[PDB]
Amino acid sequence: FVEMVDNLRGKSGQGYYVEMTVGSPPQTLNILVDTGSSNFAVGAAPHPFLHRYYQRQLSSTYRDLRKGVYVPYTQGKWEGELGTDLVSIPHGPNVTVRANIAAITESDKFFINGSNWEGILGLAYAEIARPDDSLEPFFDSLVKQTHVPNLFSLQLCGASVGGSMIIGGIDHSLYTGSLWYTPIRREWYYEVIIVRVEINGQDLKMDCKEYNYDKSIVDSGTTNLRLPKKVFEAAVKSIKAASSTEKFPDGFWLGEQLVCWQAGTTPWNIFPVISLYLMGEVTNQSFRITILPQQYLRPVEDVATSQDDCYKFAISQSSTGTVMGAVIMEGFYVVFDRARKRIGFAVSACHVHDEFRTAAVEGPFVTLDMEDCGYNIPQ
Ligand SMILES: C[C@@]1(c2cccc(NC(=O)c3ccc(Br)cn3)c2)COCC(N)=N1
Repeated sequence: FVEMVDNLRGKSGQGYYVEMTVGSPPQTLNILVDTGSSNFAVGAAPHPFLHRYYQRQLSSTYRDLRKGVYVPYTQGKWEGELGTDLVSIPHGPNVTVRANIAAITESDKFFINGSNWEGILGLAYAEIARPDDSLEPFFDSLVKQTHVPNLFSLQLCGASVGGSMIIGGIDHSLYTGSLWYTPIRREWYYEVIIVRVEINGQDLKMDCKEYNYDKSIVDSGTTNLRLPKKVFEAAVKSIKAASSTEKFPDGFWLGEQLVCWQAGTTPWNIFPVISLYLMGEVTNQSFRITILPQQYLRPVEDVATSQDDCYKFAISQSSTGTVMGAVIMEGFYVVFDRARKRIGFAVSACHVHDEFRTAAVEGPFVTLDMEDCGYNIPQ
């Protein structure tokens, strides 16, 4: 695994990517690591924001599947053609596999200027693959063709950013303390269950099904912690109360505006810690992961504003359920244990902390109320 350490790069707020090769002879591309989708999709035609792209005419091993694919997102969309080809991860496991590839021929608001990635590696399950669940995702092909163990782990390290994707195992050098596991509720997204939320120690006191309306997922391809409307409004109220010694524009709380302080003077202590309690592997047991403001107040690098440190509020409202994005994942080592249908969390070797508070993963906690917190009926 040591050879896989530090194999992720990126720019803050732009996405963590890993180097891959496609085709024969191999064409190198940087690929966004995305646990919230299930297609391997790469730019395959020129684009102003792309420095390079997949040139299929140069790959003898490309096979056309003679099928188009159209993928709209809330923001942005792309269109392309399906095929298969040989794929490798130079700083991953030492194998080459044949995998499905969506060649992106047209796109809108998909590629990001200066992000330095040219495609996306969807690491979730076939159920949410496009055009449908018959298109085998990359990691499924990897496991079937190489018998590398059916799990991977992600260590995303915040501020240029970096990290590690360990394919096929767990690297103990990347975390401290204990690994705590929460069950994968359903294999489509990496869906999990949140059973309690506290902000600076104070329970939001909602029916726990609200936390998972209509699902909660772990998503390396989303920046923010995204929360259902009801939970979001409660969270903002609590954070506002905690930080009330300073008043910020409403635009800040909507993520429409930055807040800035003179470089080095950010008042971290007036912002509360957020604790997310995740369902444990035993009935009505849970553990919590705790989030510092250094995680949910994201610095926006800009030379023009650099007399100051300026931040975006990286918690936002969702109508599609909770998303535990990078602001949650950064500073933790997150194990996607597909074989045992569970997600593990531990404190990352590259964790967030000032001299007063430290991000944590800890437990066990017990709850009397026997209610299932899943928004849908369990199976
Ligand atoms: C396919 C989809 C998608 C499409 C295009 C770009 C992205 N991600 C990013 O640009 C990005 C930026 C910063 C950080 Br930290 C993580 N990711 C994600 C749709 O949105 C949800 C999802 N998980 N994947």
